[PDB]
Amino acid sequence: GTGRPEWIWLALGTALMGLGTLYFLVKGMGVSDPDAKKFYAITTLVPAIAFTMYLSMLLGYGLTMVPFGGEQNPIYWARYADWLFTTPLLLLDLALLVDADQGTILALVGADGIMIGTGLVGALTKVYSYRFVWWAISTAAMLYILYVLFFGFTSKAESMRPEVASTFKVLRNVTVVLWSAYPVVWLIGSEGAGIVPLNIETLLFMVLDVSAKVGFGLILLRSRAIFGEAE
Ligand SMILES: CCCCCCCC/C=C/CCCCCCCC(=O)OC[C@H](O)CO
Ligand SMILES: CCCCCCCC/C=C\CCCCCCCC(=O)OC[C@H](O)CO
Ligand SMILES: CCCCCCCC/C=C\CCCCCCCC(=O)OC[C@H](O)CO
Ligand SMILES: CCCCCCCC/C=C\CCCCCCCC(=O)OC[C@H](O)CO
Ligand SMILES: CCCCCCCC/C=C\CCCCCCCC(=O)OC[C@H](O)CO
Ligand SMILES: *C/C=C(C)/C=C/C=C(C)/C=C/C1=C(C)CCCC1(C)C
Repeated sequence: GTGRPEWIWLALGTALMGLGTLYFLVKGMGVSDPDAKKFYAITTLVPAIAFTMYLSMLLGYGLTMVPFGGEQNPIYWARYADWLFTTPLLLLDLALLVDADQGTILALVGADGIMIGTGLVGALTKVYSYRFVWWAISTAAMLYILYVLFFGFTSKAESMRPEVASTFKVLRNVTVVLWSAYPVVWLIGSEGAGIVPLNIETLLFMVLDVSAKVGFGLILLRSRAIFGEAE
């Protein structure tokens, strides 16, 4: 375990996702409003899944070796299993906040599946140049998601309760900034051009993950927007 220099960041990420899970679980104890229950369920599941996958990387299960560029490169595949389930859950939190139509939700979740699935194929591809073909397709899927969040969701939120509009705007801005950093880290890190070493890459993903899951959830679950309008 400690033989890998990045272990300290995997351990800290495990601890922070675990603590985030427990906090959201206790905070949601006793909430009875059915609308608020939806948001607590979605938002608590996100760090719980990430906890299990950080733990699997810490213990060494979620790591494989991929040959490319004449070397055996360590690839943490467990990240993609986490993101496959947690990134559509985070998009569902945003879509439910603005009462998105069903067709738009399907488009978002489908594009997200394509983004993570092609990222995984790129991470495991043995022909070096082809890794960047998959990165470009995945990045195009991400740009579709970001477009919808700005030129689809923002338009509907502005016609809803003011507390829904303001909370959405903040969570939208947090999401766009944090999610856009992931393709950059991948491209310059061990999966891509290899300019940043794996230990620093692991630190960067851990800061992004904790911010995009526990930070996001703290903003959402402290908002009055998750409760129905009632007397
Ligand atoms: C919110 C409060 C928390 C604030 C925290 C946010 C900081 C996020 C971390 C960033 C990257 C820093 C990585 C450290 C730099 C290591 C690079 C290095 O030293 O490599 C030298 C090499 O030997 C010769 O080039
Ligand atoms: C050190 C602590 C480690 C961290 C803990 C280990 C994580 C894996 C454990 C459990 C799944 C528990 C349930 C996860 C689902 C929670 C959903 C929820 O809370 O739903 C609220 C809603 O209001 C209901 O109607
Ligand atoms: C609303 C959506 C609900 C979503 C709830 C789903 C959460 C499941 C999470 C985690 C366990 C990780 C499972 C990862 C499976 C890896 C098994 C595998 O393929 O291993 C192959 C072997 O290691 C050859 O290398
Ligand atoms: C493997 C990746 C895919 C599986 C991972 C799970 C990701 C989240 C699940 C589903 C989106 C499907 C559409 C669900 C949107 C329905 C929300 C809605 O419009 O409201 C319906 C409700 O009946 C009103 O009361
Ligand atoms: C819209 C928000 C999301 C946008 C996300 C897409 C951004 C893509 C950016 C840049 C490509 C820059 C490529 C630079 C890579 C050159 C690496 C190289 O070969 O240089 C070797 C090294 O510099 C010698 O030490
Ligand atoms: C909880 C973790 C989050 C919000 C992770 C988000 C991940 C991404 C937006 C990943 C994007 C990628 C690309 C657009 C191309 C290169 C490969 C990925 C998967 C890193």
